[PDB]
Amino acid sequence: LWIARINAAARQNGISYSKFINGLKKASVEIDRKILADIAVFDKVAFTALVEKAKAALA
Amino acid sequence: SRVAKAPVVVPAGVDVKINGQVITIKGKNGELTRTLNDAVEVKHADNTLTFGPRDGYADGWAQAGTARALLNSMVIGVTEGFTKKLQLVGVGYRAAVKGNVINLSLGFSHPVDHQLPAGITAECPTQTEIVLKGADKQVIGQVAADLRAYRRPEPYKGKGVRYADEVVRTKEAKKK
Amino acid sequence: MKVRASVKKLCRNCKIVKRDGVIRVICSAEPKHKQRQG
Amino acid sequence: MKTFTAKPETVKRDWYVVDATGKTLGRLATELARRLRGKHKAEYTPHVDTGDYIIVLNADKVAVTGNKRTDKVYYHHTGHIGGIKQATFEEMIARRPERVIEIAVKGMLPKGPLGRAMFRKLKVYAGNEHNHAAQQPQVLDI
Amino acid sequence: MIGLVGKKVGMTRIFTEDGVSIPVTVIEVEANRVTQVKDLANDGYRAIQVTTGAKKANRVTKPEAGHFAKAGVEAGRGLWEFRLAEGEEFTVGQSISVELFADVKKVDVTGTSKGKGFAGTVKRWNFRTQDATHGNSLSHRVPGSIGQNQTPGKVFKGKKMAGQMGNERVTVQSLDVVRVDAERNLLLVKGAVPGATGSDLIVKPAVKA
RNA sequence: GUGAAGAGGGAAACAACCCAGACCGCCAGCUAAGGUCCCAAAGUCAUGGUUAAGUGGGAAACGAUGUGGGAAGGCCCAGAC
RNA sequence: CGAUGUCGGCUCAUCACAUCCUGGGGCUGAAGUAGGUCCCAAGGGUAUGGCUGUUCGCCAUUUAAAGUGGUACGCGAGCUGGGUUUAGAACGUCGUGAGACAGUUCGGUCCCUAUCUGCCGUGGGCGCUGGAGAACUGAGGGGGGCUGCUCCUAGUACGAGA
RNA sequence: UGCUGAAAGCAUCUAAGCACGAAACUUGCCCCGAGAUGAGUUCUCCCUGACCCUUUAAGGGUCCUGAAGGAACGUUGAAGA
Repeated sequence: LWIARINAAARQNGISYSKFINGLKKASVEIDRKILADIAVFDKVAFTALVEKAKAALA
Repeated sequence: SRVAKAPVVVPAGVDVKINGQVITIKGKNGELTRTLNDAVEVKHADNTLTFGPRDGYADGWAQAGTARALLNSMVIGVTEGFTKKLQLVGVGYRAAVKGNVINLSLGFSHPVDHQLPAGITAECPTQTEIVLKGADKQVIGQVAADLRAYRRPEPYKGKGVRYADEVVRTKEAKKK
Repeated sequence: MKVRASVKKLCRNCKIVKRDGVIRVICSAEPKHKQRQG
Repeated sequence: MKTFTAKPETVKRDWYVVDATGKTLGRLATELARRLRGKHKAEYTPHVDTGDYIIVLNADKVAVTGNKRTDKVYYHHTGHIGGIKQATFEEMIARRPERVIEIAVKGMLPKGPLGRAMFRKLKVYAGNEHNHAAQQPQVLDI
Repeated sequence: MIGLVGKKVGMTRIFTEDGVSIPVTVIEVEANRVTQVKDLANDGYRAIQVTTGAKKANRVTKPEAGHFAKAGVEAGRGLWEFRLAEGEEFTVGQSISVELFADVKKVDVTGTSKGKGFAGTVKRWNFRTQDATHGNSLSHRVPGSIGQNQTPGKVFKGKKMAGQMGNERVTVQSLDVVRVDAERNLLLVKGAVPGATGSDLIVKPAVKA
């Protein structure tokens, strides 16, 4: 159910959900879980600043 | 694929407009002959022309050898004209032509009439010849193919509408 | 003639071409040899 | 884990128009359906349909001409001895150019009471008439 | 070219020298008032409303009386509408009459058949009666077997049973104009037409060059 | 070996076939078979291989210069088909 | 097997196409008219009289045909009930015999208070939004669809001709 | 059945691009038909009143007396159970 606002926001920043979430897994030790991805509901820039970070961290 | 890799030469005294929309040509035997653009693009930066895929269209490279044929015929249709092939054969059957509207008498109560397309001229210079004039080799082929819609000549007498190019002959008292 | 799915070889005088997906065969000199599908 | 709620009395739809020129069937169907259900801007989703209106004013100009225009059957059952009515894509687009895309967009949508409320907002136009003089839809890329 | 309305006076045989005896139907044509013409924004086409009597001036309502005021309110016996295309000149200023048929020879009449709503399988659906003797149990008036067993699971659409008969529009096309009188407003046509004696007939000209 | 006495994930829907044998929970993680354009959660992923068609998406013997690859032979760039 | 009415007779459907007829025309030991054979096609069509339980069969006359198949080789909460398949009778046969019978006929029932899905006419709401009235659009559905006889072109095409 | 033509420098009803054809198929014909909730469209007719409460662009109540039109009622029908 939460995926509906997550994948639709990665797909608007030039990255797939499966690469976005694994970029946050390549970041090492830092917290990222699917229930904690709701920051976009209050402010969409808070998620944009995390997707641009995941893109940099993925490689 | 073979023929799109090779060039064609522009004949002397032929005039082209060939760098944008609508290709226009004139020469000894035809004036203001034009065609609209399609998936193939021609290079005019030398006195020899070459074909390739036009940008903004699909699959034009598989069409480039076909575009060459239609272009060569579009030069022939303004420099010398095309080969006459249509005939009507056997006694009691003959064509009628106004210039302008053409009719065949071939043993039917159908009209067997053609009003002609624009820019097409029709002639019937003998009891058995028919001729079609223009600058599109396909229109003078297809107007002949509407004239070849009835009375197909048989291998017992050979009487009806025919081309000067055949896969059948008459055979008398044949085997058996 | 018959409707056929075999073309093979039958007469050396036949002239063969593939037309509108099917093989067409016509024979000038030897009798009755013809095919319209193959 | 609740974070939001829908409000069907708030006004948000603003209309956008797409040009069918150069568009293929499966592209125009999937690119419109995702924007009509909403999966690109403001997602809530799956709950309600979050699109802002997205329409076509000239349905015929789709680029289906080199392959599979001589295809399809568009079978319909009337319940009489005449059987199921067949139409090829080249027949279907020629009588009602909106239907080949309205069937395809519906083929790209979910089913039941909410999936029907998406299709009620599809609002594809016919007749080549200017009727958007105040609707003023801005032209959108796909 | 539009249409006209009149009453079916009756039918009488006119006789001919070589046969046959030929029924001729007589139509008493009314001053078809031309109460309305449709024009501005009316779906890109034009159409006229005829009116076939004066009814009673005491019985009128304001939504009818204003809608007809452009020609005066009369609205009697039936209004009826006909499409105005290729008519050349405008119909308003004179009431239409059998002058519509002064050159025409063929017509089509929408007869409106007399009602027979009670119907039945023998009266409507042309079926027999079954076995008055030799033996038969409650199957004497039936359209046979209404559907085959088991596999269909349901009843078919378009079966020869039930419904109503008469009161159809029922056109007739194999007619001929025998006499016209523009002074009497009278029309005579060859053959029989649907609808009872004393009923109202709709007619339009039939032309082919 | 399983259904008999076996629940769960997969095979449209399916007992017995495929993944695995369930003490009971976790607004927790990680995989299997299977799957990621849409209906319906997830790559229209990276890179390589093959066909040219609605093949893929029912199907035989049989038949065709449909054709990529492999090893030789012949004609072959003072000149092939 | 706590119980799917069977054969034939009447009355009446729906889908296929492996086409009898109807439209199309190909190949041919097809000049022409035909015959023989081939496949695009199921939209329309596809009798009547006598004998029998009757299909199966036979016979006489009609026909653009006198097509084949699926649907429990379609229509018993359908009509009929002669056969098969009830109690009783009556003949032929086998057996010691009750019985039995690749032996056979006479008389022999056919039920139904229609709920639900369906079908066929017909009222009454809710709706397009301030209320009423008169009339008409066409997205879409249905109906319709074959054929006998004769005459002109013409004794034309093909062919001495027939 | 074909024109024009490339894959197959020939050839080829096809690939690009053009043209014809059956009792079929779709209209036209004839009748229905906006519940076509995707709830079409024109014309005509009519109505120009105030007050209170919570307090409010929401909701409820009170008085005044009402257009256009329908309904009621016959006499009965060529309209019906």
